[PDB]
Amino acid sequence: RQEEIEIEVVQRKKQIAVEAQEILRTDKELIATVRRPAEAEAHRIQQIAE
Amino acid sequence: AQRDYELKKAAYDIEVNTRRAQADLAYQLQVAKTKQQIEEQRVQVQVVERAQQ
Repeated sequence: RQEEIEIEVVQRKKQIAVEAQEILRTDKELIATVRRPAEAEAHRIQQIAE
Repeated sequence: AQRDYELKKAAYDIEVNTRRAQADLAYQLQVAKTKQQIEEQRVQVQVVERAQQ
């Protein structure tokens, strides 16, 4: 059982490296889904205001 | 003559019954002592299990 529970430990040890890529993925995803679309929506206003 | 024999019979029967009672119960005593050592290690697994958790 010491060796069996160690399987869970190495899984967590790797899951940490998975979530490290998840942050980076979520960051780029927010640039494409939030930051850039909002910047486009703001330009419409500056044009239709004229 | 009967009495002389009857008393020795009863006297020897005390010892035979005494020694038989000891031998009869001698097994379970060791079973308890052996389990005493076993249980220590059965729950020792819990300590090691928790330590990895």
